[PDB]
Parts: sequence; structure tokens; C-alpha cells
Amino acid sequence: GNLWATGHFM
Repeated sequence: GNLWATGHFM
């Protein structure tokens, strides 16, 4: 599960 792999651009 990637939650920080997206919070970067989000």
C-alpha cells in the first residue's frame, strides 16, 4: 500500500 508515494504530489 502506498500512501506516501502519492502524498508527495498530493
